[PDB]
Amino acid sequence: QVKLLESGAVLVKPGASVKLSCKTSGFTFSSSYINWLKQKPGQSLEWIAWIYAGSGGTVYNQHFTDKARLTVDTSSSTAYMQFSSLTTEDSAIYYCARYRYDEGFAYWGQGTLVTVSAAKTTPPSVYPLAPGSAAQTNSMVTLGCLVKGYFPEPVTVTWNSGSLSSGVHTFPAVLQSDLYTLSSSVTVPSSTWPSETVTCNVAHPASSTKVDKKIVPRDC
Amino acid sequence: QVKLLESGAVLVKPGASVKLSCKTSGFTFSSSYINWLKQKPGQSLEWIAWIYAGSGGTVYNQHFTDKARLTVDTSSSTAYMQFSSLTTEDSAIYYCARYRYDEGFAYWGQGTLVTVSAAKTTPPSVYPLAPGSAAQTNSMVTLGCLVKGYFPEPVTVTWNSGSLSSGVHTFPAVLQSDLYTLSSSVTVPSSTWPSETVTCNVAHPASSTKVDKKIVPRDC
Amino acid sequence: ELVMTQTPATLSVTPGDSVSLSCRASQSVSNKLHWYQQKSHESPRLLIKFASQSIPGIPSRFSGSGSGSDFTLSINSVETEDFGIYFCHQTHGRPLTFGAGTKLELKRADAAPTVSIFPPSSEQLTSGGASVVCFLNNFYPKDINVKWKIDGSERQNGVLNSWTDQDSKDSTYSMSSTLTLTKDEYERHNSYTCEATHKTSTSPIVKSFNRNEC
Amino acid sequence: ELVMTQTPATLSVTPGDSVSLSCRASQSVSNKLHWYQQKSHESPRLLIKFASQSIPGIPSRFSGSGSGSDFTLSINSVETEDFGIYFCHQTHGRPLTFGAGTKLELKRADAAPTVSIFPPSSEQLTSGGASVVCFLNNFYPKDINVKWKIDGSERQNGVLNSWTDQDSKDSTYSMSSTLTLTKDEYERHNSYTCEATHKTSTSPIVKSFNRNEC
Ligand SMILES: O=C(Nc1ccc(CP(=O)(O)O[C@H](c2ccc([N+](=O)[O-])cc2)[C@@H](CO)NC(O)C(Cl)Cl)cc1)C(F)(F)F
Ligand SMILES: O=C(Nc1ccc(CP(=O)(O)O[C@H](c2ccc([N+](=O)[O-])cc2)[C@@H](CO)NC(O)C(Cl)Cl)cc1)C(F)(F)F
Repeated sequence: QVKLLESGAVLVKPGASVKLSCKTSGFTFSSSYINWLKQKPGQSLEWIAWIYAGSGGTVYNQHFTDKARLTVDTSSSTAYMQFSSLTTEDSAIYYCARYRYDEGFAYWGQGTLVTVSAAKTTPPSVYPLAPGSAAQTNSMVTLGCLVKGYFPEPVTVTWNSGSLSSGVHTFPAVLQSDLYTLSSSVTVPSSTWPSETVTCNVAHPASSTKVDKKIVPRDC
Repeated sequence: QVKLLESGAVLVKPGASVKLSCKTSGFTFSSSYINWLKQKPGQSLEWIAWIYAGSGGTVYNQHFTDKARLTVDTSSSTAYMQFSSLTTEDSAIYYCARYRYDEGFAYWGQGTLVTVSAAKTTPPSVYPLAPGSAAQTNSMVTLGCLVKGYFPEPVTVTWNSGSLSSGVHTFPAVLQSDLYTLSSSVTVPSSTWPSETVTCNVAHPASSTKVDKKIVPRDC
Repeated sequence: ELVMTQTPATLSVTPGDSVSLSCRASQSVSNKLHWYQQKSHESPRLLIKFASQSIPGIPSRFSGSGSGSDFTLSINSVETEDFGIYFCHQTHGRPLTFGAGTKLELKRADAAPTVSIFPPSSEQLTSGGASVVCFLNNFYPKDINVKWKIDGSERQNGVLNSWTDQDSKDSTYSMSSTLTLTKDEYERHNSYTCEATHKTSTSPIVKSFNRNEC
Repeated sequence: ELVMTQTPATLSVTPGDSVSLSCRASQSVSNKLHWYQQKSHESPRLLIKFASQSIPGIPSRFSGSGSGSDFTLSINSVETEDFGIYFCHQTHGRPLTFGAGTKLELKRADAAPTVSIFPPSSEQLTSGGASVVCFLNNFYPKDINVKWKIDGSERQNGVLNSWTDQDSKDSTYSMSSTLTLTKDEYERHNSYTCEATHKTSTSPIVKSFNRNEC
């Protein structure tokens, strides 16, 4: 497979700078025009600049010159964007994408969420949501996980390490003053729970937090 | 050697169009940006456009769009420029040049003289120029050849089919109304002439003319 | 900069139908217009390159046309998984620009929500807090109201609602409502009720639990 | 367009000297400035690439410097074969532009021309025309005046002059003057004289012929 792998979500202070990475594989790096784009949640994409990996030649959106700096490392097929003098308005998702005259922007990285804030990271409190001695009684049973009071975004939530993909609904985080809260639900056949273990996995990059919360029948 | 070989000089009528060729060799054609430039005699160069041989992509000087059309033939490493709706002001020498981020415009073709005119092709009158019974008397003797009233440019003048390279002075053609006149001189040791034969060869491509004018002592 | 105007801004369609999205350029972009599909929580996926060229692996239902300043993306036989935002992009002039996008939504038959109520986790109560969570899953349309009642009285204070995007497989919506109380207010009451409201069901759907029972 | 101003327009220098040519951009071109040497009847030769980078094969006496808007080409120890036009070129903004050029001429010690006069070919007389040709070879400077006298009177009408390029080995020039008469005017006179004039020789250099003698 051909792939563009971006660096993790970062929280950075106003006035600081970040260096984003974009590791590539599966395609010829030298002939690649690696582009970087900015996307504010629920808005269109903004093109920042591109760099021809073959020459190191760069072309910038005049609105980002003196702000962004692109480089490339041909030996490791990795592209970098150094963004400086960050302001809270620079908080957004940043993508790297490969262009070629014969393919357009065919390859895209997964995006890196950059948060520019003076506040420190607050890891989330993860709570297992089990039904009480009263519901369930049916063919399907819904369990949940509450991911409360964290900063900044995002958090990733999987169930049984990705083994349970079906029946999952992870809700968009909601900002409460200065902290986010999110929840996820999974519906499994009663055949599955409580006989077997259902654990929700929550990862919060910015604080290097990884929690596993097993859902146990509430005896209390 | 690395080389750019252009098509021959052409005479074309007003409102007509030409297709100029630029055969390349000695370098990777695919990674080449073939540029075409215009130069009026005794003036600076004018960039017309370039084409990247790898993609067929073109970039034109806005003053020549709708006028010029560049194409490439990767199988024969040849680039072409089709110039249309020619006016007499388009008469000039046209060059093709190779650019690469690595080397700038390092390779240039020899240029193609394009004469846009309604006048007709006229072959030259070739006259041998011998000294009269009065000069010479010295170690060196100067003979000459007058190439009078031809159109269009150019004509090629050699002496003894090139065997006589030293002492040759071919003068720039001068336009007289609508016809050109040029002359050439050759200085040889009295050892050589009149003992041996000195012949000036004049070739005028446009009219398929090839004249040989032996220089003989003027007895009259 | 070359401005790209997309229309319509939003479109609701029935699976099986055919639609055509418009992308206008403030000036000519030759054949340098591309189309992308973007699903939430995902990077753009190239659908059409250079106005009408197709890409290996993209469903044949997608096709584009036009040149100069008028372009069109057509989807014949819209499927459920075609939900998303569609953007056009021009790579003819610098800086490269994108359109504001067209949001494609799908039609479906009404569906009532499967409601689930969850009492506070014991771990949270120990820390002094009590969040009561209610999931209203897979319903249609998106209009749905949730109401909380503590010991029979409605409480508006402390409720956080969140909705997912339309489901790619069955075109429904889901939502979660969280009522956050202090451990003290929670221990001071017994019955906790979440009720979904929307003209579909002959009336509300209710879910409750009594703190006393464990 | 980025305008490039070159100075000086013309420069006459003695071999062994050193000189610097200026190229100034109406706006910044970063390091995307190149220098070319163009000899007459020849295509441009790249001397310096990207403001100061040297091209292999080019004499070390050439070096360039600058950035932004101010650039300079320097030749230390100017040689005879360095005559020509020097152009600077920017490849930073579209359209690519060139400067008007700087004409480099070499000074030399005055040299008197070797003069040769040729009466009309007999073949030409047969056709009704008579061109008297005079070659003034390898002299210096280029400001050599030629005057024609027919039977002692000067004729300006009917003269065509042509100069070659400066010699690469010795910086001398050559020129040819052709007086064109009708066969009738020619047969109506006897003495034909061509004289070279220039402050070098204590006075004019003369060459003549008498139609009557053959
Ligand atoms: O060599 C190195 N870097 C490097 C050198 C030159 C360039 C400029 P380019 O990409 O060739 O410019 C292109 C280019 C320039 C000229 C050209 N040509 O044929 O004349 C072709 C392509 C083109 C790209 O946008 N430029 C323009 O269009 C300008 Cl004029 Cl707006 C870029 C990077 C390094 F080793 F030092 F890092
Ligand atoms: O695909 C074919 N031909 C072909 C396709 C695309 C182009 C445009 P390009 O040379 O890639 O444009 C460059 C290019 C475009 C986009 C880009 N990027 O990374 O987005 C990089 C380079 C660039 C060159 O100047 N254009 C601009 O800069 C515009 Cl925006 Cl002014 C040219 C030719 C074929 F079917 F014929 F084979």
